[PDB]
This record gives sequence, C-alpha cells and structure tokens, in this order.
Amino acid sequence: PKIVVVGAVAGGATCASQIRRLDKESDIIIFEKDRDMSFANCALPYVIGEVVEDRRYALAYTPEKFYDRKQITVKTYHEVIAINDERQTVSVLNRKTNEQFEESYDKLILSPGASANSLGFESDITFTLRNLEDTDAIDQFIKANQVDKVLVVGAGYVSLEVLENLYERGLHPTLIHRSDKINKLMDADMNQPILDELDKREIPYRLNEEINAINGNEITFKSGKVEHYDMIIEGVGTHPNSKFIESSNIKLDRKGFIPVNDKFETNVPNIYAIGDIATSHYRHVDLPASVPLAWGAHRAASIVAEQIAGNDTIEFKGFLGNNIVKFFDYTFASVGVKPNELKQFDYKMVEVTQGAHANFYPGNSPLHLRVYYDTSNRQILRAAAVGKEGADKRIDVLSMAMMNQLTVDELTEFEVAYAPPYSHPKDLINMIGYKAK
Amino acid sequence: PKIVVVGAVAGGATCASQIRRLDKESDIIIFEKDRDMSFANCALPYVIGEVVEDRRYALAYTPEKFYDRKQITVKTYHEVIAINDERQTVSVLNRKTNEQFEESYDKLILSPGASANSLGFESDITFTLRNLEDTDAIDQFIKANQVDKVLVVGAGYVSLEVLENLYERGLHPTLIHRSDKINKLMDADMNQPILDELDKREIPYRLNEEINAINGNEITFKSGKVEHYDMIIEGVGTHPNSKFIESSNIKLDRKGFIPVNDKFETNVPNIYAIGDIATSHYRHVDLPASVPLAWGAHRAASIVAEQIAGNDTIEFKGFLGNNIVKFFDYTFASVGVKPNELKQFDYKMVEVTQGAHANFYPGNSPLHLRVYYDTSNRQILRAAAVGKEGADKRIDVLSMAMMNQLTVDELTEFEVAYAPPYSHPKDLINMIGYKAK
Ligand SMILES: Cc1cc2nc3c(=O)[nH]c(=O)nc-3n(C[C@H](O)[C@H](O)[C@H](O)COP(=O)(O)OP(=O)(O)OC[C@H]3O[C@@H](n4cnc5c(N)ncnc54)[C@H](O)[C@@H]3O)c2cc1C
Ligand SMILES: Cc1cc2nc3c(=O)[nH]c(=O)nc-3n(C[C@H](O)[C@H](O)[C@H](O)COP(=O)(O)OP(=O)(O)OC[C@H]3O[C@@H](n4cnc5c(N)ncnc54)[C@H](O)[C@@H]3O)c2cc1C
Ligand SMILES: *SCCNC(=O)CCNC(=O)[C@H](O)C(C)(C)COP(=O)(O)OP(=O)(O)OC[C@H]1O[C@@H](n2cnc3c(N)ncnc32)[C@H](O)[C@@H]1OP(=O)(O)O
Ligand SMILES: *SCCNC(=O)CCNC(=O)[C@H](O)C(C)(C)COP(=O)(O)OP(=O)(O)OC[C@H]1O[C@@H](n2cnc3c(N)ncnc32)[C@H](O)[C@@H]1OP(=O)(O)O
Ligand SMILES: [Cl-]
Ligand SMILES: [Cl-]
Ligand SMILES: [Cl-]
Ligand SMILES: [Cl-]
Ligand SMILES: [Cl-]
Ligand SMILES: [Cl-]
Ligand SMILES: [Mg+2]
Ligand SMILES: [Mg+2]
Repeated sequence: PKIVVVGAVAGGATCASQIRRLDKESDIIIFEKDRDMSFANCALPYVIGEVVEDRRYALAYTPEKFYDRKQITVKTYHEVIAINDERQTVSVLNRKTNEQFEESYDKLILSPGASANSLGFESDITFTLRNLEDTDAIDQFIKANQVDKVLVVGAGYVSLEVLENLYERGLHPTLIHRSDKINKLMDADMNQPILDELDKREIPYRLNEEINAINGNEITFKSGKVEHYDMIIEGVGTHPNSKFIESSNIKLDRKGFIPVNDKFETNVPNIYAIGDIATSHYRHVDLPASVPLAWGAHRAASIVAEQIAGNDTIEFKGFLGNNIVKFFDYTFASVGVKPNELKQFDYKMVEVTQGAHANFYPGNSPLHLRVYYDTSNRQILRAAAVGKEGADKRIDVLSMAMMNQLTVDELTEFEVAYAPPYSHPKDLINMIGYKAK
Repeated sequence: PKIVVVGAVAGGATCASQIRRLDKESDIIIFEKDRDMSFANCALPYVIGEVVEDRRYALAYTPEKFYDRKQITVKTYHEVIAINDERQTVSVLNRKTNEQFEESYDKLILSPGASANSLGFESDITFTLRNLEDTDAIDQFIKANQVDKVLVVGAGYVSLEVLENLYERGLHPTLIHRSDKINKLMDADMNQPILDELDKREIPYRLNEEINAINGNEITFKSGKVEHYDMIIEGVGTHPNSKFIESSNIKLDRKGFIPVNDKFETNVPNIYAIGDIATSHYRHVDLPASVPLAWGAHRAASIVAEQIAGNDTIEFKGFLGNNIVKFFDYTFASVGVKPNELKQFDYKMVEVTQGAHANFYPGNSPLHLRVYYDTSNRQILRAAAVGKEGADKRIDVLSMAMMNQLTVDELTEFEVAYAPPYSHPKDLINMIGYKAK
C-alpha cells in the first residue's frame, strides 16, 4: 500500500524503517516539518554538554542517505497542516516555497510527537530543547556570547539532564522550579538526592520560584530576587502536536492526544497513531495510560509495521510506564502507575534500603527500593528505586515481574544473580517480598 | 519445638534466625564443628586480597552476640558425629575436650554444607579455602613467608576470585586447571575474556595441566615443566559434609548429597536438609538440580522456618540456577539449565552483541547476551551474558522471566528502563525476542 508518515524521528522514522524490513514494494513517504530527520532526541542534553561531540551521534540519517539505503522518501521542512481523511489525503505545506499540496495515502501513520512549552517572554536569550535545530542554536548562542551564567527553568528529567550537562561543560547553572514537585515521575519523598547533588556541587537552586520579568540579561523573579543571566533554558512541559489533526474525523481527547487501540489504530480506518501523541492503557491495571518515552515509540513502531506488512495478530498489551533518569551520581527509576494514580486502588507500601551489593564489599551505596501493591489481590502496582548503584537493575526486574502478573509475596522467590559485587543472597527484591504481609 | 541445627553459617545460622523471627518460645541450639559461626564465605577471597580489610566484615556474629540478640545457643568447636534419628538425638563431639554427648531434638535441620577437596600432596605450602580459619592461615602464611609466586590450581569461579585478589594484593599468581572447562557454569566460548584479562596482565596460565609431584617449593607438572612456587591454593572441587549422616536412616544419593522435597524435608520425619548438602529440581524444567550457592541456602532457610514455625503451605518451587562472577573488568552470568543439560531438549539459540547502553553515551562496552529456548514450547531454557557492563541486569531480568516460564517471543514486550546511560529503546532483551522468528 502507499504509506504516508507524519514525523520523521523516534516513532515515525523507526516505523517506516520497520515496514521496509517487511515490505520492499510499498511506496513510503515521511513528512517532517523541521530541518532534520532521525535526530537523537535523548542525546541532545549530552550534545549541549559536549559529552557527545561527533555529529554522527546527533542524527542517524539525512533524507538522501535514508532514501539511498531504504528507498524511503523523507521530505524535511514539510509540515502537514490538515488531514483530509474522507478523501484519504493529507495537506502539506512545503515551507521552503510556502506552497501546499495534497498527498494521497492507503495507510497514514501519525507520529508528530510533542513540542516544548514556552513561558512566552520576549527574550533573545531564552531557549527550549526539543530537537537538533534547538541544540545547534543553543551551542552557537553559548559560543557567540561567551555564556557563563545559565538559568535552567523546570525540574523534569530533561531540565535536570540539561543542568548537569551545562555544569560539566564548565558553565554555571542555577535551577528554579515553580513548585517543590521536582522529577515528578518519582515519589516526591525519594527525590532528595537531586537537591543533595546540587548542594554538594554548590549549584544554586530555588523552588517555588518563577521568572517574573525579563529586561535584557536582567531577570526579575517572583521571589522578588533580581539576577543577571547570560542564557535561559526553559523546560516547562510539552504539548501534543495535534492542532493539525483537529479538523479531521480523528478522535482526540480533551488534552489533544489520540486514543488508540492495541493495534495503534485511531477511530478512522487506515490511520494509525504512535509515540508521544498516542494514549493507550496500562498492562497490569485497567486504567488509561500515556507514556511519552522512547520505549513506547519504538515498540509501537514495530507493532504498526507488523499490522501493515507483517503478522497482524501482534498487538500491544499496554504500558507499564518504566522510566529512568541519571542525575550526577544518582539514578532515579520507577515503573507502574504514577504517584497520583495510586489513589484509585486500596494499596499498601513496602520498602527497603540496603547496599546495592555486599555490605563488606567496597564502593557500596545505599539503594532505596519501594513497592506498592494492591491489597485486594497482592498484585504489584508501582515500584520506585533511587540510588548511586543498582536502581536500573531492580526496576527492570520489577518491570518483568509486573509483565507476568507477579504478586508482591512471590518476590521472595526471585532467584537473584549473587556474588559480592552485585547483590545480596536475599536481594532487595526478595526483602520486599519478605517484608510485605 | 526443640530445634537443633547442624552448621552455623549460610544455611544454618540463617534458618535459626528466621525461626526465631516467628517463634520466640522454642529452644534453638546450633552446633558448629569449627571456630566461627556466621563467617562471610563469599567475602573470603576479598579478605585475602585485602579489599576487605576490616575483619569485622568477615564475621557477622559470635555465639555470645547471637544469644544476646536472638536467644539462640551456638556451640562452636562442636562436631555432630552421628544422627540417632529413631531416638531423635544427635551425638556431638566437644572438640576441645574430646568428650561426646547426645542432644535431643523435636526438629533437626541439617546445613553442614561442603568441604574443599584436596589433591592430597604432602605439602606445607598448599592451602584450601572454605572458612575464616582458612583465610587467617593463608593471610598468615603469605606474611610469614613473604609469598610472591603463588600457584592457583582450579579454574572455577572461586579460584578465579582468589587469583584476582592475590594479583591485586601484589603477588604473582599462575593459574592451572586440569581441563579447558574454566568457569564451568558459563558457556565455554563466552569465557574467553577470562583468558584475555589474564593475558592483558601477563598473568601466566596453563589449561589441561596438573601437578605431578611436590618437592618443597619445587613443583613438577604433567607437562614436564618444573617451577618454584612459594604457595599453592588448591581449588579442586568440594565434597558434601555427609559422612556423619551415613549410619542414619536418611537417604543419600550416590554422591553423598541429600535429596529433599519442596518443604526441604528428608525422607526421615522431623529432619530437614538445606544449603549445599541438599538436592532438588529445576523450577522451569522437569530435571534434578543442585545449586550450591548462597541464594539457595538463604531461600531454603526461610522456607524451613515457615514450615516449622510459620505458614506451612509455603513450599520451594525449584531452582533456576542463577549465577555470576566478576573477573577483573568483566562480568560472567548465566541462568537456567547447565550447558551439558541442554542436550536433554530440542533447542535453538539466539544471541545479540550490542552496547550495554546508548552508543553515543561514553564508557560504552560490548555486551554479549545469549538465550536458549525449547523448540517444542518456545520456553526459555538458559541464558548467559558476558560484558564489562550490564550482564547482571540482563540475567536477573531473564531469571524473573523464566520464573514465569516466559517464552523467547514475549521478550519483545519487555518494557526496559531507558535513558542513555542504561540501555536502548529496544534493549538487548527485546532484540533477542525480535531475532527469534
Ligand atoms: C532533550 C530530550 C531528552 C529525552 N530523553 C529521553 C530519555 O532519556 N528516555 C526516554 O525514554 N525518552 C526521552 N525523551 C523522550 C523521547 O524522545 C520521545 O518519547 C520520543 O522522541 C517520541 O517519539 P515521537 O515520534 O512521538 O516524537 P519525536 O521523536 O519528537 O518526533 C516527532 C516529529 O514530528 C514532527 N512533526 C510534528 N508535527 C508535524 C506536522 N504537522 N508535519 C510534519 N512533521 C511534524 C516534529 O517536528 C518531530 O520532528 C527525550 C526527549 C527530549 C526532547
Ligand atoms: C571462598 C568462597 C566464595 C564463595 N562465593 C560465592 C558467591 O560469590 N556466590 C554464591 O551464591 N555462593 C558463593 N559461595 C558458596 C556459599 O558460600 C555456599 O553456597 C553457602 O555457604 C551454603 O550454605 P551451607 O549452610 O550449606 O554451607 P556453609 O555456609 O559452608 O556452612 C556449613 C557449616 O556446617 C559446618 N559443619 C559441617 N559438618 C558439621 C558437623 N558434622 N557438625 C557441626 N558442624 C558441621 C561447617 O564447618 C560449616 O561451617 C562461596 C563459597 C566459598 C567457600
Ligand atoms: S530518544 C531515544 C530514541 N531515539 C530515536 O529513536 C531517534 C530517532 N530514531 C530514528 O530516526 C530511527 O530509529 C532510525 C535511526 C532512523 C532507524 O534506523 P536504523 O536503520 O538505524 O536502525 P534500524 O531500526 O533500521 O536497524 C538497525 C539494526 O537493528 C537490528 N534490527 C532492527 N529491527 C529489527 C527487527 N525487527 N528484527 C531483528 N533485528 C532488527 C538489525 O541489526 C538492524 O540492522 P540489520 O542490518 O538488519 O542487522
Ligand atoms: S556466601 C553469601 C552468604 N553467606 C552468609 O550468609 C554467611 C553467614 N550468614 C549468617 O550467618 C546469617 O545470614 C546472619 C548473618 C546471622 C543473618 O541472618 P538473617 O538472613 O536472618 O538476617 P538478620 O536476622 O541479621 O536481619 C538482617 C536484616 O534483614 C531483615 N530481615 C531478615 N529476614 C527477614 C524476614 N524474613 N522478613 C522481614 N525482614 C527480614 C532484618 O529485620 C534486618 O533488617 P534491619 O532494618 O537492617 O535490622
Ligand atoms: Cl537518541
Ligand atoms: Cl476529507
Ligand atoms: Cl530497610
Ligand atoms: Cl558473605
Ligand atoms: Cl536411633
Ligand atoms: Cl525426597
Ligand atoms: Mg475538509
Ligand atoms: Mg538497614
């Protein structure tokens, strides 16, 4: 079939590539509104930090290389401005020429993702971070202005990664956030090490703080404080790129996301939606779920490829919401329903804090593991782990447990790989099971 | 009930402790033939390497402390020399006085573990490593003789740990092993980095090599080579501590181990056996299993405690055989049936070699992950991972999958925790799944 894809990055380019793996005949075209396809979204903060300096790590392909290798046509600087689902075309704006045209499709795959929110100030020194265009512009602004002091706004994983990278680059960031609710995917009382790592490095932060006014480099804050900054990076949330979808027959929720079934089909025949734009359900509980992360974009890309050109019995089984961030020496990982969603269950919490590996063994660091379970059936609802070492391991194991409908009690049966550098004979995971009841 | 435990370490002291958690009234006595209870078996190589300096790390308890904290009586230098099972007593030799006596029991728990094998040479420079007495003697001998050149016999994981520790202490070890099957719980082709790490450090080794004769410090080998060594550590296997059991009604297998049911009961009422002495079965396949490792000792200890003083419906579900060792920069982990046991199944093998984490993120290294599955039912039979980073995480996840008899195909659904320092959007685990079709 003739396949059109909207968005040429984590969901879209991946999906198109996966289809080509299965189907060498179909015409495939991707429209991307910005300059680059296949940029490495998750690498961006590290590019800014000069931790990642090879351009080849910043983006996988140009349209020319992608066509040469895969015979997939990608048109950059082409923005889809409407979906004409009844006539099975999309309307596309060529942004170089400022002329629009219709492109027909047999199958349409929407992976437009989200855009960064902006505070709205009229400021030449303020930047958001979403793509490689943004990344290049930030790097260039730092160099042209000999930037030293940077204000980082917001305390989600993106902002936190950007802050760390600015620091490692040798700049001097200050972090502010409008509330004390930092790193919101993690249990609020488990985020202290973020603040400790800031303090340890004498990196200033202010919570319950906001930009009030900007006058050149002079920033006035809600607290009443007045400071001078060379640059500002705003990480104040994102919004779904769905405005171009609203006039079509595609069902959107009230927040502008696209609900999909387990084949990533929208309500409209022959139109799929994947990536950050799509909403689904949890795998382990009967609740809606939105998990705007890379795993989901990639998993959906594969499922859609099977749906269109492969085994159409392959369907999504729902999200677990596994997520993770590094901040200096610490790892913050969690899986399952969000803190705010726990209230829909009768639940209990169990926790253990123990060395990631043998107590007698050097280089040890306390790992805090917390598990929430449903009192009605003992099923695991959510897990969270924070520590310098071993948090990723414990959370991935618990992700696999939740995939298999394990009860908290059965965690005593988990057979850990034990030697002194790695764990304990009764691992933190086993201890959760013992401590449950 | 009156409880007697034989052996005061990984299985025995643990089980006694777990019973006390549930039962504060029963009299519990443990007999231990050697000097120390609750020594840290797994720390011993690292004590030798002076990685563990604080000997306090090598000994968790003294009998006096155990009685003060847990009201459990532990008699060291007390060797159980017979089990009089029909009268429900054990005969105990007080090694300090060489006088024996009977101790009555309502329940008897056997955790005597295993002893080091010896090559049997008449040599004052040869040592084995099984307890803290041995570690003390080795440490003392190194100092007293200013040991430099040390011959390490045996290539099992503990000998490898001892070798690394001797090297890091500043000594010059040579490794020999009677065959080429080093680190035998791992796939033979995947053990190459052991030899690479030896080579990189110019640590000599010879496989299919054996001691022929010992003449003071002059060692003559099967190969005909003659070398002088200051010390020899023999790691040539272990044997079950069951000689004191042979006169009783307890059934032993032809190798001197004790087959137990899922309640860790022997064939004799009121007698349990746990730890290295006990044999069981696999959880995921119908085959016998012996897994002489710490996790199994600890798990059986809790199950016996529940049987005796807690919830007696709690039973063992069998072993998976999860195991791991660090050797210099590399980790070697496997789980499931042993290499030689694969031939009892119709199976296929899937493998990937990919970066432990995002390719663009610094400090990356190749992680080799291999999965064997049963062709009759797609179930995972065995998995093995080797790499500088991430092998423990992948194998623990696969242990949790196998615990649930998950299929190789379902690995595509595993929801990994992804950020650049940790994994990939399609993790190695997912790739096994995608590559299994
Ligand atoms: C700085 C940063 C760091 C991140 N780190 C992590 C991480 O460590 N772990 C993790 O799991 N996730 C991380 N993410 C999240 C991640 O990248 C997303 O979940 C993923 O990119 C979603 O894929 P997508 O296809 O939905 O959106 P994208 O990959 O953002 O691609 C969407 C594309 O569609 C284009 N588009 C939108 N509308 C139109 C239109 N009307 N016409 C044509 N093109 C259009 C956009 O320009 C865009 O290029 C990070 C994101 C950022 C910005
Ligand atoms: C150097 C070394 C490193 C190791 N590293 C690891 C590792 O990294 N990971 C892992 O999972 N396992 C490791 N192990 C294995 C581990 O320690 C065992 O699996 C575990 O100790 C088994 O518990 P157990 O109670 O059966 O035997 P043990 O802990 O050895 O205790 C048994 C005790 O019973 C006593 N005893 C025996 N007979 C009598 C008797 N007749 N009367 C009175 N007392 C008696 C013994 O003297 C001994 O103290 C290591 C072992 C050694 C020696
Ligand atoms: S924010 C974190 C995520 N970031 C992003 O995703 C960034 C944007 N990504 C993209 O634009 C796409 O994911 C790109 C990079 C365009 C995908 O193109 P690639 O060409 O690099 O990678 P492929 O997916 O095409 O293939 C790479 C190799 O991986 C193996 N492989 C992929 N998919 C499969 C399946 N389904 N089954 C088995 N193996 C698979 C193969 O090694 C493939 O190369 P081979 O030549 O097939 O071996
Ligand atoms: S070779 C690797 C293994 N080798 C060894 O085990 C060496 C010798 N081991 C032993 O002698 C015992 O394992 C000792 C060291 C005596 C300890 O036995 P326990 O496993 O019973 O642990 P503790 O009683 O010392 O308590 C430690 C912490 O774990 C909590 N805990 C243990 N068991 C449970 C159960 N069943 N349920 C809930 N919690 C449990 C303890 O309460 C304790 O927590 P803290 O907050 O640190 O006190
Ligand atoms: Cl990326
Ligand atoms: Cl229309
Ligand atoms: Cl704790
Ligand atoms: Cl230990
Ligand atoms: Cl008798
Ligand atoms: Cl039996
Ligand atoms: Mg219209
Ligand atoms: Mg503690």
